[PDB]
Amino acid sequence: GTSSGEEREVKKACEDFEQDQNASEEWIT
Amino acid sequence: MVGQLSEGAIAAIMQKGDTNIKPILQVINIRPITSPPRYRLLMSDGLNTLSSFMLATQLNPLVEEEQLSSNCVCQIHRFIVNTLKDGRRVVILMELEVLKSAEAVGVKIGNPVPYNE
Repeated sequence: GTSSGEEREVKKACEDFEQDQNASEEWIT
Repeated sequence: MVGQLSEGAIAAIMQKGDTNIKPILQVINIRPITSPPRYRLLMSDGLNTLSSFMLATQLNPLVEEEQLSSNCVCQIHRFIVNTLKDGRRVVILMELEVLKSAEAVGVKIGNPVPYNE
């Protein structure tokens, strides 16, 4: 729960989101 | 009833980016992404839906124990906004409390429409 640990997780969650292209139509952004 | 949800919270996050709100939202759908599974959520505030919610890994037990599941109603207690190069905003949910289970709610509340970025 450190500040830097949270920053790394936020970055990872964002990369996870950006690369999530093979989802069905309701997930298109 | 849409009166149960924080109507306009999604628009406020998308336009103002402020994190000082504790909105009440309904989970519409959850999908895993694969390393631990990372969960992506489609949520409703009764007016709009938005699919760029990401669950912090600390909250994964809520999903794996099925406390956080489609149609449940939850209140967000801490979230982080991250704005991407292209203008989309990702909402990373850090802390939340499930207020009403999926079994108790039973159904999608209202007819929310996708937020048009």
